[PDB]
Amino acid sequence: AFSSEQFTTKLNTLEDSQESISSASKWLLLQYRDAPKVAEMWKEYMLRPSVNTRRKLLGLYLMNHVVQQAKGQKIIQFQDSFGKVAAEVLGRINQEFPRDLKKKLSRVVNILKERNIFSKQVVNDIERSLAAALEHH
Repeated sequence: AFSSEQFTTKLNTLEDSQESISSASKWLLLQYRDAPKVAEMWKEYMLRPSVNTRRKLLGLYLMNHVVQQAKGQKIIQFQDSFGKVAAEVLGRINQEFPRDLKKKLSRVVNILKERNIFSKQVVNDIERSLAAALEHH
């Protein structure tokens, strides 16, 4: 519904900075209407080869800060949108991510339990996603 070029151009130029996350987060906060749109693009974007680990790590923090804020604006479409693709993206990047980043992300996944963003239905999906990568054979 919105200019996907912006979200993409920004995500591709996303850097690891406290101000950067907020800079983009603020823009996404005004995309409450593009709940499914942003989730679809973000997901398909995070599940792409071009996107590296760094880009992914940052994206997670961006969507995380945005969604968490949604609760303050009485928004649920964001949780269901980013949540339905969270178990997939997170589980896809968690397996591709190194043992080092695994901890950085693992600690982030728990944060969701504190803010109570997604429900047990979604959380149960994320865990299962990792369980699959846990086995090599």
